[PDB]
Amino acid sequence: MPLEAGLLEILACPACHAPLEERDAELICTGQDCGLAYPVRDGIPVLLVDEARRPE
Ligand SMILES: [Zn+2]
Repeated sequence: MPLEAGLLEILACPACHAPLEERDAELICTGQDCGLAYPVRDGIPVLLVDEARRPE
C-alpha cells in the first residue's frame, strides 16, 4: 500500500493542486481556484495554507 508519488519533480500547490509561478523570492499559485501567494522564509518556501498570503 505504497503512497502515490508520480515524480516528485511535478509542481503542484499544497492543497489547491494546480500550476505554480515563482516570482523573485515568493511563489504565486496559478490555476482556476488558485491565486494564493507563499513568501520564502530563511530560504525555505511556505507550503502551509494557513500561512499562505492573499493577493496584494
Ligand atoms: Zn495553488
